[PDB]
Amino acid sequence: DRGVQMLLTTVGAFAAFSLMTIAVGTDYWLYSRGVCKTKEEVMTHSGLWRTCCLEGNFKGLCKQIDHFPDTAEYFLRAVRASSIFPILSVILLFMGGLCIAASEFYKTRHNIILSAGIFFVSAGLSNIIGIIVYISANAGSYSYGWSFYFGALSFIIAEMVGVLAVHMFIDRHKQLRA
Amino acid sequence: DRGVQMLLTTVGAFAAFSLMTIAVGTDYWLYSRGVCKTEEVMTHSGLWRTCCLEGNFKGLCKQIDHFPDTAEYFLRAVRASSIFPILSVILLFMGGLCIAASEFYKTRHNIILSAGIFFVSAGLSNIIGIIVYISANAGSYSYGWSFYFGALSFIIAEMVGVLAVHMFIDRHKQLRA
Amino acid sequence: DRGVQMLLTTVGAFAAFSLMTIAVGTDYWLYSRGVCKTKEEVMTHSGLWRTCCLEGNFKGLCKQIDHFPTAEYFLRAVRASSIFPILSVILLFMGGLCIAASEFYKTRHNIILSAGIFFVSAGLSNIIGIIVYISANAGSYSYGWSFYFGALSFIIAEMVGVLAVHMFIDRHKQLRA
Amino acid sequence: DRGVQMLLTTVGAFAAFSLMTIAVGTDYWLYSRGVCKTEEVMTHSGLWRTCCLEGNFKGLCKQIDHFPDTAEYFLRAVRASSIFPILSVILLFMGGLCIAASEFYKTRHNIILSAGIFFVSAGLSNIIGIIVYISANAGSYSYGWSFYFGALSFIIAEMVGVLAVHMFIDRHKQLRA
Amino acid sequence: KKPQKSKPGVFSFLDPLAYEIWMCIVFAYIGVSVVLFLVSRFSPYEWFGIFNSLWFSLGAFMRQGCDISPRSLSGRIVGGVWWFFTLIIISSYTANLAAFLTVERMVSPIETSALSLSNVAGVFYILVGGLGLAMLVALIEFCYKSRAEAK
Amino acid sequence: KKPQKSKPGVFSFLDPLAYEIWMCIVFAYIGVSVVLFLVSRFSPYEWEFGIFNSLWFSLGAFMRQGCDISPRSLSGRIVGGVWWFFTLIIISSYTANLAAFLTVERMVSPIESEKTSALSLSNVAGVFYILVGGLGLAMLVALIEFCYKSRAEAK
Amino acid sequence: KPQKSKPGVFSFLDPLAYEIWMCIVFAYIGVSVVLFLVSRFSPYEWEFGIFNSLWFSLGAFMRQGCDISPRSLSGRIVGGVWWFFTLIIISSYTANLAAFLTVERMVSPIESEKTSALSLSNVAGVFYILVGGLGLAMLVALIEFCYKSRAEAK
Amino acid sequence: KKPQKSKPGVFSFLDPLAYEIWMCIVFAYIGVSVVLFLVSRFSPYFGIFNSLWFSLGAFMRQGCDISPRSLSGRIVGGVWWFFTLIIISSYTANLAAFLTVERMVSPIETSALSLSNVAGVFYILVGGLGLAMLVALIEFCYKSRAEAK
Ligand SMILES: CCCCCCCC/C=C/CCCCCCCC(=O)OC[C@H](O)CO
Ligand SMILES: CCCCCCCC/C=C/CCCCCCCC(=O)OC[C@H](O)CO
Ligand SMILES: CCCCCCCC/C=C\CCCCCCCC(=O)OC[C@H](O)CO
Ligand SMILES: CCCCCCCC/C=C\CCCCCCCC(=O)OC[C@H](O)CO
Ligand SMILES: CCCCCCCCCCCCCCCC(=O)O
Ligand SMILES: CCCCCCCCCCCCCCCC(=O)O
Ligand SMILES: CCCCCCCCCCCCCCCC(=O)O
Ligand SMILES: CCCCCCCCCCCCCCCC(=O)O
Ligand SMILES: CCCCCCCCCCCCCCCC(=O)O
Ligand SMILES: CCCCCCCCCCCCCCCC(=O)O
Repeated sequence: DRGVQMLLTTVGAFAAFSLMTIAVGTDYWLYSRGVCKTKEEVMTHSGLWRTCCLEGNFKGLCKQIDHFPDTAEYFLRAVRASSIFPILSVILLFMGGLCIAASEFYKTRHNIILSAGIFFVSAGLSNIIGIIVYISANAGSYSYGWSFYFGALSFIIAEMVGVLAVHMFIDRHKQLRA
Repeated sequence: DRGVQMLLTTVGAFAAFSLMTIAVGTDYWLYSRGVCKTEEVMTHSGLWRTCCLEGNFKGLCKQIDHFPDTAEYFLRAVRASSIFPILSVILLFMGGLCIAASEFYKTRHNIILSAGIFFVSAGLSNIIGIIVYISANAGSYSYGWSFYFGALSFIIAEMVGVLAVHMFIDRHKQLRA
Repeated sequence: DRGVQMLLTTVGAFAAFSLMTIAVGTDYWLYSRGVCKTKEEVMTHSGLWRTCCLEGNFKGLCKQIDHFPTAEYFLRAVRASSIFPILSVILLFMGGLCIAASEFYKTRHNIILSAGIFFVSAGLSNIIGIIVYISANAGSYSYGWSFYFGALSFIIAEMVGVLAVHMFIDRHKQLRA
Repeated sequence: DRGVQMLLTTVGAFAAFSLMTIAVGTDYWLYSRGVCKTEEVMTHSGLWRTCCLEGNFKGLCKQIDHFPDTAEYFLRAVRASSIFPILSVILLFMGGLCIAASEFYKTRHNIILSAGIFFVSAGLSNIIGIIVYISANAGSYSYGWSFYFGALSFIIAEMVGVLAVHMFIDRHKQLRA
Repeated sequence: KKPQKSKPGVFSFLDPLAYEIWMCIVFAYIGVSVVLFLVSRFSPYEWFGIFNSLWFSLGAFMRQGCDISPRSLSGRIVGGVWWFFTLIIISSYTANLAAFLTVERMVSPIETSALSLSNVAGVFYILVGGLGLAMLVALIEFCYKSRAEAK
Repeated sequence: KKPQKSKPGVFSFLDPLAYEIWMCIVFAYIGVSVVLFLVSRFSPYEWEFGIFNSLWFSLGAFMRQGCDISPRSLSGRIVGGVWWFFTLIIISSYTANLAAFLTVERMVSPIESEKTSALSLSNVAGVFYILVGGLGLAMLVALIEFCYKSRAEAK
Repeated sequence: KPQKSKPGVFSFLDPLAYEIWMCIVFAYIGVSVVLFLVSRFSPYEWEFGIFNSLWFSLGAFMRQGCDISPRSLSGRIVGGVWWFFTLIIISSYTANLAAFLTVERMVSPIESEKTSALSLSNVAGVFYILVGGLGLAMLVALIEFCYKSRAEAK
Repeated sequence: KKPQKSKPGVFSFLDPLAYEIWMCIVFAYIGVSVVLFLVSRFSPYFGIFNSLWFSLGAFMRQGCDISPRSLSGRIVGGVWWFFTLIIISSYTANLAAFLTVERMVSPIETSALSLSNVAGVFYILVGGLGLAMLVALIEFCYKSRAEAK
């Protein structure tokens, strides 16, 4: 039904945005074995921005990861240094949320729901590129933390919500043809 | 040609059940070369008892010692208790029971579907059992006629399942007329 | 047109039969580096039956191949005998007979089909024979012209088989119109 | 639309012809470290003349000697005489003539078809020329703008052939209707 | 020490590719299916649903089914790049498996060859599990429909 | 004597996979075909996968050959997808292990107490024997069907 | 010491020389064009257009779909040789990649074991191409939709 | 002696399999096509050209327009599919063996595949395109003449 579909789209959009925002701000992406603070190797957090230390003589200390301690490698290093792709995923999810909010008001436009669908799909694609860039940048034991999987779950939910938005727009234009 | 179909399916169900039961109970699954009850001599090992021949005291034989990374423990457990061959036997029994009850309380033509489902599931259980058996054997040799009785039970069970489903389809076809 | 198809089938059948018979008879299957006769090394014909010396101390001496000195034994049996090339010749002969009897004792319309089946089967027999030959030999060299006569026989036999089947189809078509 | 298409095919034909003619003429096919007119120095080699650059006597050009198995000899011949690039140029010229003659004799549509076949054939000749060129070179380096002019000529020739065939189909649809 | 013959993992058929490659293959599959669905069925001026998009993408990855292919430019772009991706990834899987087996075969210590059922048993488990799941789903749908008749 | 290289046996094209893998492949084939047939056509609410067409589908999926028909149901698609995955793994693994065999020859002594060569016809003769045997069998089956249907035409 | 390198993006093209890739593209265009010509040029038989010929060729190479197969003699000749070409080239790609991954040969830039699983770093480029293609597809679809919407107003 | 790098043959792409395997492949292809045609059309109760096409596409692991529907046709198709799978796998495996062994050869003390290695397949391709164009034009001229003058 239309009401249930719209509610489920809105809830999914909010969930995806919240998950991606948490992931891009929290620090538990990679349980590697690095250095807490330098200039003895122990376990670490190593998020997207700050590599907090754990299980060492001093815990909880965080330093900004040393991005830039080969132009092909330089561009990847730059793209990982910022999180243009994770951040862009967050922005696109936010803009999709704005579109869905404008759906209820100022309605009968029928092209803002399409916009929401396009934004959610694009957010998913941005997220996947971000994940690949991140995993590639760390190839130079380990494990992935819950913030990484929050990013992944965000991707899946964003794709589902995009499907819902596109399907919902198709109905409007079917109704608007009957 | 209905009527002969019922006889053929009943015969097949009985044959599959008997073959699988014989296979489980009998112990000629593997002609290895190991130690009899506690020199290496041949043995007709089975699902339960690794049993001796062509030895000093041939014919005296024991229960296989299954046990000496949770995956190894779980596979050893699943192979110790022949849950999958036994489940195959049970499902073949239930399938045969449904086919028998297809005479009583007739006109349902919905339990014979259950018969088909049971036979198919028995075949799937049987294949999983074979795979676990062979996998656990890897923790010269040959396979005995008990192994092939299990395999033949699988084939006949699948054929009988196809017949049962076909009969259910034909029954609903007649009903829809 | 229909009139020429019989000529093409018959002449192709004769060509295939002649080529296969020549190949089975002649000795230029394999230009190997062999022994002219035992108890040093020179180029040799090594046909299907007799290996014959050339470019040697006494050029022209021809001897029988010593095929012999369990799968290998059976292959030796099938190769020493030429059951498959010989069977190809027989089947081509029977196909030719069927084509000939197409006119005399006419209107049977299954004799033409038999001709087609015989020619196709002769092709298949020929290929099996070639594979057996090549497998038996190995374990430089070159292949003579009798070998390629066999190969060309295969190709022509398959073409003639296709023509025969096509002619049978056309009859049973007219018949229904 | 129509009317534009003839102009576009004409322009494309001229562009392809000019590019391929320049490419066959000029000598920046390959940047390699060879020897100038007869140490090492960068040498823009072409189809005909290997010539010296960034040296004491840059701008001195020498005719390439394409010679010191039969395949090697024939490849050396086919590459020495740039028969395939030249044939590409000739076919592009003939295609241009066919397109030009289209405006006259317009009642006959097989001349706009011929134009398409010539352009497509020119593309195929170009491909074979590139393959022989690279292969002969193979029996650090880089490719210069002449090589890529040949490549772009191939692309445009294929596009123009597509357009020529497309307009032949229209012309024959109007007369079908 | 004794050579200590290795026991292969159940899901050892995944070894040729890193875990992150499998993960990203699944994400790419979802993305491709969704985008194919969107570009194919989204413009009034046309009316591959989502389920058919998913099926199409799977059988491209498995180098299998070819039931229906996109006919539009956008659908064809998506299909073509997914076919490229699939070709590279499957070729790479086979090549790295061959590397694994070849290297493991030329090890010579200080002084059977065929592939055993243990090396692939996990794929059989997945197969039979999938057959069971399929039967369950079919029966669930049948029970649903049989209970959905007006009484 | 030094363990010289063995002459390739007829049916050596099966050597990359253990006998048990082949046997279980055949069992899996039968099971998949039967389950696809069951799921595709058992509910009266569905009323092209009969048992024979299910078997054909499964065979051609294994040999990565044609399709001709694809399940359209959820459940039939589950079955097809797992069979496709299985096929991909098993065929890839066959090719990989054969490459391993051909790359490194590994001789072993029968008792204990390099510029690689083109495959010869001896290495695949078995598959040719099977092919021609299958062609003969196909012809035989066709002729039996025709003779039978001809007798049915008599009466 | 040479110290085996970190694999580059677009290293999935390494098994075949740059010239093979270039000539594959040329052969693809040639095949597509000739299939289109030899199928839609006779008025004496007026599906294989220019975009359906290109699609056929693409899918034949990627060992993928088959919407249509040429039914004429000439189209079948073209299809058959393109199929042969594809089989050889793809087999050769897989074989040479296997050779690369089996034996590592580090090269000294100047002169005068355990076979790890394959990491996301040496297939990353194919992922980037995939997502770029998805973005491009979405863009093209939206452009077509905007164009159709504006035209429909009149 | 100097290394003397060996030029790959134009048709070196056929090297993984012996000459006799290629010969027997062609014989097998003709046999399969003919038997498929007979067991499919012979009963009054897949023509030759369509059967040849089916077999060709089966071998190149490629096309799939139509497939046999009868028992006999399906037996023929099944054995041909098995044969194809074994032969193609064996070709790829032996090519990999060739390249791996050639890559581990150390002399006394790029690696990509060059256009020279696959040149013959390009020659065949373009030859086939030329032949196709010629066949098309011959048919078209014949059809133009065929109309009652
Ligand atoms: C619409 C389509 C219908 C559905 C089509 C379904 C077919 C696809 C299934 C593929 C295999 C899936 C299972 C993959 C195996 C997972 C095993 C695994 O993850 O192993 C863990 C390992 O121990 C390390 O963590
Ligand atoms: C429904 C339509 C029917 C289509 C049917 C198509 C057939 C496809 C399979 C053919 C290979 C089967 C033959 C395999 C023979 C194996 C040889 C063997 O048994 O090995 C010998 C021995 O065990 C070791 O020495
Ligand atoms: C008819 C409509 C079909 C639509 C088209 C579908 C897509 C085609 C498939 C694959 C594209 C592959 C693109 C390959 C990109 C190569 C990148 C590259 O070459 O970069 C490496 C660099 O040169 C090293 O230094
Ligand atoms: C019914 C439709 C028919 C479609 C028809 C198109 C199919 C063409 C396929 C492959 C051609 C391969 C040609 C093989 C040529 C190789 C010959 C060769 O070179 O052999 C001599 C060798 O070089 C000495 O060393
Ligand atoms: C086509 C759909 C396929 C989906 C398959 C889902 C399988 C999920 C298994 C996840 C295992 C994750 C292992 C964690 C490893 C780690 O990071 O330590
Ligand atoms: C259908 C796919 C199209 C292919 C797209 C190709 C884009 C990359 C081209 C890179 C060219 C690099 C120039 C090499 C320089 C040289 O050595 O001459
Ligand atoms: C869509 C194609 C099917 C593939 C889906 C497979 C998903 C596998 C998920 C990851 C598990 C394998 C990783 C191994 C972990 C380890 O090294 O211990
Ligand atoms: C998809 C179903 C059929 C596929 C073809 C499978 C071939 C079956 C072979 C079974 C017996 C194999 C015997 C090999 C072991 C040995 O040589 O001792
Ligand atoms: C069916 C034709 C398309 C197939 C896909 C081919 C796409 C690859 C083309 C890339 C161009 C060559 C550049 C890579 C080589 C290099 O720079 O080392
Ligand atoms: C169904 C057709 C399959 C493809 C056929 C490929 C062409 C093979 C023709 C025989 C070529 C012989 C090559 C070996 C040459 C030699 O070493 O003397």
